[PDB]
Amino acid sequence: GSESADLRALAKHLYDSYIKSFPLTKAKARAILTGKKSPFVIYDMNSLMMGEDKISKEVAIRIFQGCQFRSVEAVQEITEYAKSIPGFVNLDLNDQVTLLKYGVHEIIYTMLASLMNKDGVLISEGQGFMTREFLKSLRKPFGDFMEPKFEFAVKFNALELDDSDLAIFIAVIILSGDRPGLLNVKPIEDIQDNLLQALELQLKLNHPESSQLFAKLLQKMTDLRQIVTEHVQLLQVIKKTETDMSLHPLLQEIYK
Amino acid sequence: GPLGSESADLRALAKHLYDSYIKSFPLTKAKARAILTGKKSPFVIYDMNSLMMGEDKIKFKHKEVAIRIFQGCQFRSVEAVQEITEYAKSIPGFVNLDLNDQVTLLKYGVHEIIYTMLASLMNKDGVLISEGQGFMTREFLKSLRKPFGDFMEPKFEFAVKFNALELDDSDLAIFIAVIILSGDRPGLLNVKPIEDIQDNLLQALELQLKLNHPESSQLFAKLLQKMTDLRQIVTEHVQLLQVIKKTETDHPLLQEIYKD
Repeated sequence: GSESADLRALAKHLYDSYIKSFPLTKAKARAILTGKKSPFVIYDMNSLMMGEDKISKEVAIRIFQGCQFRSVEAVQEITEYAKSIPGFVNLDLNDQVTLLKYGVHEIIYTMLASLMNKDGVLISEGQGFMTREFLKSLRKPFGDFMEPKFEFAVKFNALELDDSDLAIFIAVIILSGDRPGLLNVKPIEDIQDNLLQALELQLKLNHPESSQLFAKLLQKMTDLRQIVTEHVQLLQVIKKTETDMSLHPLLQEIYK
Repeated sequence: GPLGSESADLRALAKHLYDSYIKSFPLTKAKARAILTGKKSPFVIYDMNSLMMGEDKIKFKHKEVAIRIFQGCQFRSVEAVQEITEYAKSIPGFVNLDLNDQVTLLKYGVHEIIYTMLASLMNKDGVLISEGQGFMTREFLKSLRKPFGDFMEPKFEFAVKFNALELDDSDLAIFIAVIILSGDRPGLLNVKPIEDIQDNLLQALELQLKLNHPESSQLFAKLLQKMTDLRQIVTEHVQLLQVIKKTETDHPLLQEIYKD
């Protein structure tokens, strides 16, 4: 459905569903970040130790393990959101699985930028703030999991998107007909075409002075694919440089 | 100011880019497509024997056959860099950038542009070579021993999907300019002027596609998305170049012309 009212209705539906699925929105994160109960700041080992008390015995490994756990909850929220995208649950079930498998990390890093500024990232449901410099200080390769993600977040956040923009952007990401192993490509591309039309209209109305925002956002798609390629590389380094690390079933499947 | 003038300047920019592209790139997509229909006729290289006969037919100006094909490809890519460099100068704003950023944009843009434009010369079954005088089959390229056999295949896979967008030379002129003006290349000194120029090229491309391909819903978005997949082609290309560098050491001035 392609008329203006249809696209506006889709935009509103997705925002509604996004607020329903994701407890910590960009609105709530930015209110936390700007101070409007201040989050506990983790900037070094001593503050990490206190933070673990105030908010796997090795440090870089412990941080990564809490990251895994949070990515599991994020995968759960994103799946609930995907089911709300019109047409998604009507697709071939194996294609639903593939779209989530290949889409969740791109969405995780998009939404992680909502929680980040140049100095650090909100953690634990907004109760903590881990500094960029602390994460930079971590031993190879763990030190390397977060830094270009901060590079990405700063430029992404300069686009000034709000939650209502992000709701549709994330849907566009999920409905990507180029995922490996998709059986029925066209039904997915049709849905994405309609989501793209809706995103275009949304940015034009919500950011009328932002020239080529639509194109600029689609370009971040590139940044996201690369980020996820880096993440997978870094998982492979971990396989080589660590001992037994338990992995959540969900993450095992997605990484396969 | 006056109504319609924004559209007019964006059309004038598109036209300027097209005429420049015509100047810089002798074998256009229109010309190559005509050749690919097969009615004059290019020499067809479909195996090792016809390759040997095609070196008699087409005199190439660049031993183990996979390595020879690879060397010819290096020669042709260097030629392509000079054509692209010349095209880049006619993109408004480009020559007024920091000289060092000009060099950076070109270093990190050319491969993306080479493989984009190579799709103009490709169908699902092979690729035009030597200024349209030869056609080498995808099957023959696929047959070359590892790692050479998989040099071209991902490029064919990309090209078939890219070609299904049915862009013409007027579209490609603007898309290539957008690629060159990428503000995210490593070591750029002044990002903002590059993005400002790319903004106006993106506006021109969007308008060009809306007018030239009205029945192609969201083609602008779909093209930007490909833009995304060229990057992967290139990264994997660069990965392969590193394999050859280290495992295919089998002279100095040559090495210097091809520093890459």
